[PDB]
Amino acid sequence: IEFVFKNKAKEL
Amino acid sequence: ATPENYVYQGRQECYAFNGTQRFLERYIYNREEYARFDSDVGEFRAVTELGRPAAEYWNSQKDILEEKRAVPDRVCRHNYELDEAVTLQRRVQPKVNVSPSKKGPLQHHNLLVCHVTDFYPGSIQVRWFLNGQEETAGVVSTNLIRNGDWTFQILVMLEMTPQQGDVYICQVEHTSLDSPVTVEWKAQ
Amino acid sequence: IKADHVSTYAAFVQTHRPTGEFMFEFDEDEQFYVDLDKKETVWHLEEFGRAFSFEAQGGLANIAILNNNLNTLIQRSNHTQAANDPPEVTVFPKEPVELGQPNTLICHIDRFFPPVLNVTWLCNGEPVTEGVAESLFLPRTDYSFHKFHYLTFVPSAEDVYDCRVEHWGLDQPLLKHWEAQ
Ligand SMILES: *[C@@H]1O[C@H](CO)[C@@H](O[C@@H]2O[C@H](CO)[C@@H](O)[C@H](O)[C@H]2NC(C)=O)[C@H](O)[C@H]1NC(C)=O
Repeated sequence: IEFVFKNKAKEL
Repeated sequence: ATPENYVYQGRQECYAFNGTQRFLERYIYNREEYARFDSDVGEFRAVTELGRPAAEYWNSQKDILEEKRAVPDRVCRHNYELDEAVTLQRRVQPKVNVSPSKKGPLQHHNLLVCHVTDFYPGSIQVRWFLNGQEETAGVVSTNLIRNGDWTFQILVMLEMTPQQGDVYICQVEHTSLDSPVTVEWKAQ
Repeated sequence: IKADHVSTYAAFVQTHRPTGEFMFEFDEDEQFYVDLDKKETVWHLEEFGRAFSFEAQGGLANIAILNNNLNTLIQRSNHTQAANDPPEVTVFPKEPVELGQPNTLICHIDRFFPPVLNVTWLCNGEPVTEGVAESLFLPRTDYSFHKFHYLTFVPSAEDVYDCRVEHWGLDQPLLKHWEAQ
């Protein structure tokens, strides 16, 4: 029905 | 008669205080936030009736909920450490110009504007002095103006009535400065 | 919420252009966004791109998610359109106005919704196309928007500038004026 948000991050 | 338009918004917010990281997550139809994850809560909670089909279904699914609980230490604290190496250490020095608002007579009332530009971060202290004494009244500040380019700007005006020989000094205290910076203006 | 600093990923999708946008802000200043057409990450300052990087897939994916829940919410709300919140516009210079020293004129459009907007830099009635730039549709914590528009110029006592704004919440184009001295 509704998709959850994806959590990424900045990487060096 | 506005054209047809439907807007969906999303916000992933990390709150860093002390040593902590509070993960907020907001699901937003138009300008209404309906579903939300709060790390202090541990599960999705519908803010409005619009988000009940999601909050209950997203909850009780362990693969999603466990990923979301580990976010404060997986991207929040992780990004924050990356920001402390670069973003926090950015220090741009305030440039200070002083001028009257309008030019004209001497004994006529006027406004002395201390224009502080292009500094970062935004926490700045501006003070006014007349003949060595802090003017604690008649100070009109257009509080902190964000420029949208990682630089701030502020105008601090003093209600003055300049006499011949009067000396006005603007003092600026910013984290990017070792000592207060002063700019002077004499009435002549 | 008490916080020394706030680190907010923010994104939106809508029917008209801009159809999508994805960015990350640190203390309400945009650090980087994801060009959804060129499929790339764009860092606001060289200080940033010299240090870290971002998976442009993480933005494009969140946009497809945002689009999937855009619908299923269009339908769930019986096709609810939001009110056109009209913009507030300010025009101010970047540096003190010294006649001769090149400057940057800032047009700040604030407190508007939806994120659809036309902006035109007018010098003496005529529009300016060369030497202009603009920020993104920047989200606010009350889920409206604000935008920044920039024009580099040399202060002339013979010149006059306007920032013309079009929004569905305005009856006519809004003209905000700035003048030297
Ligand atoms: C930005 O400008 C365009 C065109 O300059 C506007 O598009 C017009 O919109 C009106 C009503 O919204 C229509 O009747 C016209 O046919 C459109 N013309 C074109 C060429 O698209 C657009 O509405 C403006 N944006 C805003 C927010 O006002």
